[PDB]
Amino acid sequence: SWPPSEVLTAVGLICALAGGFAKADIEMAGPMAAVGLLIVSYVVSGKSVDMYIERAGDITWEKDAEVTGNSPRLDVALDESGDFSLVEEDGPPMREIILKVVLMAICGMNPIAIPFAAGAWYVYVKTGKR
Repeated sequence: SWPPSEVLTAVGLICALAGGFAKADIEMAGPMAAVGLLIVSYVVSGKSVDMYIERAGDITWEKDAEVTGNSPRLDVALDESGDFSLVEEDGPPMREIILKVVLMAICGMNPIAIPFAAGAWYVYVKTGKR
């Protein structure tokens, strides 16, 4: 149950992780920069496939196809019916979810790596995956 759409979610998260290393973990990094990396890793990890699988295990959302006992899916899409497949229609606003991903991070720790990851995160969410 892992359509090619996985690549879009992979690249997004990977790009964020790459940004996480910006002026960090380079043997010249400060403690703060190291934290910057860890912050990015944390936020990215929360959106990993593994975490999505765990989410599916505890799925409660009636609108989410996974609730029917289907294998975890990434391929968010809008159907002809108007139904948003694998989207929490009854969940928090997408805007708040997108912001949350970024807001969880602290730019003060690494004014480079963090906002770089934020860029990648803004791209990631374009998949519609929450």
